[PDB]
Amino acid sequence: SMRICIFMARGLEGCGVTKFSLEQRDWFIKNGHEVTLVYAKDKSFTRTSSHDHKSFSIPVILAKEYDKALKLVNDCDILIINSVPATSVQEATINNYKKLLDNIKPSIRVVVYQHDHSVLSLRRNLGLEETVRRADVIFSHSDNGDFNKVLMKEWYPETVSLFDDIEEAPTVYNFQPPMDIVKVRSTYWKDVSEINMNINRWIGRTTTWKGFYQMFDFHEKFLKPAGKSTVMEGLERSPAFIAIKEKGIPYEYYGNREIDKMNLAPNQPAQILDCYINSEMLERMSKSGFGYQLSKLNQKYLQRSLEYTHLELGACGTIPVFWKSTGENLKFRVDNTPLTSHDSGIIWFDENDMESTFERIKELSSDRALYDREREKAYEFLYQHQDSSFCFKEQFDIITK
Ligand SMILES: O=c1ccn([C@@H]2O[C@H](COP(=O)(O)OP(=O)(O)O)[C@@H](O)[C@H]2O)c(=O)[nH]1
Ligand SMILES: [Cl-]
Repeated sequence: SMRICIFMARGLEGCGVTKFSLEQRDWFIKNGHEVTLVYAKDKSFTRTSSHDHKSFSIPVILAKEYDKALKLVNDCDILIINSVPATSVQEATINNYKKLLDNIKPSIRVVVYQHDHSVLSLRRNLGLEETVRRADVIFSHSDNGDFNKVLMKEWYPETVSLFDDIEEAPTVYNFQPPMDIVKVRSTYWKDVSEINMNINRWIGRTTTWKGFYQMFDFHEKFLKPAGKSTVMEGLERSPAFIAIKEKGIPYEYYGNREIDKMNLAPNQPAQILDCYINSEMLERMSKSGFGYQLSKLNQKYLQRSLEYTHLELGACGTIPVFWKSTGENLKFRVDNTPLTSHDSGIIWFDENDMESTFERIKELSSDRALYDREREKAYEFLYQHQDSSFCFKEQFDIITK
């Protein structure tokens, strides 16, 4: 048994990094290790309450509580850094973060996980290079991602000066963001009779690669005309969101305090929720006929990692509807074959044949027995692919190598 310190130096954002950090903590504790979850409070975020953590998470102001921060990070055997300060923090924040890295006990094994994809996101970081150089173990979502192919080669140039050193780049291991899929099912799974087959619920946030435009399109072309309802949760307001109205796309927007105002009846525009509490969404999703996760990252960013919203759909008992090309570009953890090559119960949304996609949805909607068989397959498939029991063990073995 060891002491683990999970550190989110960017702060607790409430999305995938936070989710990963919490699932990571759960796995370590479940496996007999001691864990402290620490996050920089210097920068605040909108979804800090999306996940349950307040009863154990340890906030620290890097710019003003360096001593506190240092004592925390040096009180472990393994330090896991899941995020670094954002480009908008004050000098004291980033300066003290860099000082932390330099003063971490040399004997402590520092593990760095790069949870983001595009360079756009990656460059919005401060001190990532210094973090990578101190790391004893580095993880990324793809061998061909921007982190591996752009930043790493930039920090470790394949062409040195003259009086410097060649310094080979450190090894970067692939990883999948795990979730205790069994735990979610044991808490939210509903009997098929409790599910409203006419509800189509998309979950994510306002970033175009999450595929929200495709959901609006699918609602307009097939779901709305068929008398079905569409709900989209997690779309925060921002310049990207403003583009929706500018394009003339109809929708009704709500906050949690007005969720009871959502019109879930036929012939309505997409109903949008600005932000969601994870547990509340899982409850709503478990009673929804079909869940949608239409992320469409470029192939370079895809290896084996599905996202948490992908896993949540299968885990809570709805029928998962995923972006076809993503399934084609991802490989099954078990045998390394495309996710689409399996009879998984997952409906692979095809933008080039949405008619076929909706036909399958109507088929499952009309036969509760079939519906049940299909989601049991999806649950098992996703469990085999990315449950914490498998993935965190794989990562633990790599970390302790
Ligand atoms: O308003 C929101 C938006 C997202 N999430 C959760 O935050 C995580 C997001 O991780 P994912 O890997 O799906 O994508 P990311 O946000 O990290 O790119 C998932 O557990 C979502 O259910 C949430 O609880 N509330
Ligand atoms: Cl996050």
